[PDB]
Amino acid sequence: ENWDDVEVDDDFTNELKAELDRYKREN
Amino acid sequence: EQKIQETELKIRSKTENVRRLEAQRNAL
Amino acid sequence: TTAAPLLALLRENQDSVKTYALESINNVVDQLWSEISNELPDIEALYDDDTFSDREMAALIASKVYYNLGEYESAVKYALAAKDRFDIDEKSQFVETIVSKSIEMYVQEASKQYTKDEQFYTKDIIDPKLTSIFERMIEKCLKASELKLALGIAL
Amino acid sequence: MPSLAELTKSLSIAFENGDYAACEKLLPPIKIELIKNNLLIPDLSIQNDIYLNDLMITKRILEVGALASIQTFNFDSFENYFNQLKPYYFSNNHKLSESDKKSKLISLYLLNLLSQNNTTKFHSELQYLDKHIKNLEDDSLLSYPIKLDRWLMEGSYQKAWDLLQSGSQNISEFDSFTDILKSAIRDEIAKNTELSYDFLPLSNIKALLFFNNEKETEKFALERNWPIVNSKVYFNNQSKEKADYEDEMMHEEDQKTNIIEKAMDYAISIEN
Amino acid sequence: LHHSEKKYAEEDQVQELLKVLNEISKTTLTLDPRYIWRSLKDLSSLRNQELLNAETLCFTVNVLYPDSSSFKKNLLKFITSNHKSSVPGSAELRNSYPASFYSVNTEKKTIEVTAEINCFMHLLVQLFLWDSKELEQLVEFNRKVVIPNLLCYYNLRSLNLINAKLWFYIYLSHETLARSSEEINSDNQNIILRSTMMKFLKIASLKHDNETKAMLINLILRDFLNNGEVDSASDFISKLEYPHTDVSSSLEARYFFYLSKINAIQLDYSTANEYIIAAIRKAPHNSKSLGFLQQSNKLHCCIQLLMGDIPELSFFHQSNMQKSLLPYYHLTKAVKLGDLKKFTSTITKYKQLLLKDDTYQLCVRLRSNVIKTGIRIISLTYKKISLRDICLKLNLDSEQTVEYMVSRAIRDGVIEAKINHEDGFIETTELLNIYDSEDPQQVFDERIKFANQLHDEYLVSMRYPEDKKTQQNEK
Repeated sequence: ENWDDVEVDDDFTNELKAELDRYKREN
Repeated sequence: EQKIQETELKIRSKTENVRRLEAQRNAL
Repeated sequence: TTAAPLLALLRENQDSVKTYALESINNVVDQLWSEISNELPDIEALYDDDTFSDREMAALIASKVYYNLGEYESAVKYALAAKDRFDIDEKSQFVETIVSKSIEMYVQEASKQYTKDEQFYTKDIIDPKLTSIFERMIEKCLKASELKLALGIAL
Repeated sequence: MPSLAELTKSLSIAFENGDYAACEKLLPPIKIELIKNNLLIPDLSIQNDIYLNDLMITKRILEVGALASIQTFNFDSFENYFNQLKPYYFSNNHKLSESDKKSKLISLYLLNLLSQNNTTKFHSELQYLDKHIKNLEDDSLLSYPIKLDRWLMEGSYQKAWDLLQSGSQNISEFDSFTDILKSAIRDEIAKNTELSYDFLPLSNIKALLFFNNEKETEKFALERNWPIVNSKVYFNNQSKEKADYEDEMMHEEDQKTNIIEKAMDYAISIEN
Repeated sequence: LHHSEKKYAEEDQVQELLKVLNEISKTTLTLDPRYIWRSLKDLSSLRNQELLNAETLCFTVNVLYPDSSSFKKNLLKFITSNHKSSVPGSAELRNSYPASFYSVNTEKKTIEVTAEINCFMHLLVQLFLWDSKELEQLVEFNRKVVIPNLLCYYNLRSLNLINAKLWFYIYLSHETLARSSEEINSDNQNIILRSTMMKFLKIASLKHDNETKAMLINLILRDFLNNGEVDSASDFISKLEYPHTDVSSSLEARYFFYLSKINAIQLDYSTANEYIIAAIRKAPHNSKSLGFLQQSNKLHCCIQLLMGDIPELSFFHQSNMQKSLLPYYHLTKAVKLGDLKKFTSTITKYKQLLLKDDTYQLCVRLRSNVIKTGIRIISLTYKKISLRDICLKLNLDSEQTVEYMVSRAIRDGVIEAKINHEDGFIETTELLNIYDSEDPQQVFDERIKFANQLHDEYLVSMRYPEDKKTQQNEK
């Protein structure tokens, strides 16, 4: 396999929890 | 023999237009 | 090696420049024939000039233009304008071909004009330029002492 | 080269004193002397000659005649003298020919193919040279026309137009091609605004085409047949007759009839 | 010891020579000697190593030597030969037989055996030289002799295939000599080599030999790339003298490989994309053809990046050649993502690997393709996008730079959109819905033409290999 089947993203992995944190704080 | 040498290609060219169509005609 | 520097001198007016630039193309042909085909209109323009006396060498090169492209129809016409510039005894790949191509054109034009008149060979109906080159091969077969090709070509 | 017993070497004297128009008058009488000399064109008979009157005098004469046509804005005669000096550079690899005018005339040849808007021969001689790496990078003369065409197809006119106007190298001997090359950007932008832009104000197009006066914008719109309204210009996106070439392919009107005629011809080809 | 060694290899060489000698004597058969010569290159290459060099010495002694007496001594002088008493006149395999080249009729000059013997003699010379890798004076000595010999012979239908494989070694030995050492004589020697190729190609046009012109065009198109003359290659391919009928599949793949490199600088990738694909299908997958498939696949990946469209990435990882495809993997990633600093750092470290194949110069023009592809990607995302938001994603300079790049690609029909300055966004003019137009009908016509073409090509060779079954007596 190739394209995004291997490299995928390699970003915003552990930062997904920060999205819910900034929503419950800055609110 | 400039004209004869240029027509030497028709030796095997016309042969393919006979022997090939002969088997297709005989089988038909 | 490009044909641009040798063909760029033909656009000026001089006696020595037009001669030197034309003789340089006759020496190197098989290398430079790529760019000569695009400059062919400039080469054929000097053939119609009456004050230009080198047309025998110019038409000899212009005959090689279509000769290198595979068209033998126009290669025979411009080759006959060379006159003494075209050597029969050279026996090169260009000489042994165009002369042989003129024999094929002599047979095709004779049979089509034979029905109208049988005297066409004596009169001016047939191209006399093709007749002169046709008789040169006749004397060539006489030196080899062969009566089959001499009497067979006239049939 | 000082001239003593002949006027052939006197061409370099008149080159440093100016008046490039008179330098072209001395070219015909000098080239006649090169006809009687068989050393004008190199051949296999010449082994090594580092002295004059073989390959040395032929280079200096062609460099003066090539730069003389630059002042007179004649690009047809420039190609005649340049194509003669091109084989004098190298046949394949020649390391003994180096001069300040060597890389200068080669850069002028790249500007001539771009002035006539030809990308065929312009993309050829770039990769094929004596040195296609070191000379096209460290040297600013040969790399100047490279950045012009590379940024032209890239679509950035901000840093590309600066080299054609405020550039350092285009001032003295390279200013001849500026009157054309600079007119190529305004022609491409004019054709770009005819499609993606229905109408745009006249204040923006003055800065887009780099005009210092509004009279040039109105005069340029008349040549391209642009209707002018108040503080704006309109583009009707009017095309020419049919398109391109190659008849019966996206060219002549009523192309759906030929498609039906061609489709009915496949059944006959099967029986054949 | 050394006596029985020369008799074994020479008998195997004469056995293969007598097979092609009787085939060309009766009428004209050019098919059978050609199939034997294909395996002759492989059988002779392995045989030259065994029994040393002494197999070719007695072969020259056996047959009469027109030119070949002094040529073998020059080949044996460079190796500092020790005398084994190999002087001609010892071993005699003729002994007055008709298939043995009867000597009395040969010495009396009443018959001419030189035609088949001399043309075949030069073939075994270049085979032993390519095995030992001999250069300098030995290379120039052969080029000077062979040219007048080919001009003296009339080059009949059977004679055109003898030297057809000799021209390949003429150009190969000349290029290996230039790359080994550079001198002033290497440039003047190539001038005569260019004139020799054109004189023999023009003569072969009258004979209409399929394999002869196939080997020449492959060598001539490559010579224009090294000498750097495009105008010579443009007019050369316009004649279309290359026959597609009897030429081998290996010779066809080399032909389409040059057309992709020529059209690469002409800014037409429509025809060049088909030539690089067809060259892969015509090239064998065996080990000896791996050298051609390695260079051909490196060009295909570069052409797609020059077309503004990202190719299929599955070719890199699924293939086993990806070790050499690593530099091209980061080039597609830089153009697709549109990162400006990633593309500049990729070509800097891999410049050494891209210098050998001369593909680094094409990577310089990929700098424009990085932005042009990124604009096409962001345009296909949203139909209406702000002008300032484009410079934020690609980290551009200002709004005046992106304004020109969007309107530049629409000239060739790439973006297919319009820029609204008063509105403030760039609207895409592509509504799709081509099902109501006639555009797909034009493509459907060319697809059926490929079907009827293969049906006629299926009729080209069908009964032909079976034509000899009826005339030959069966059981």
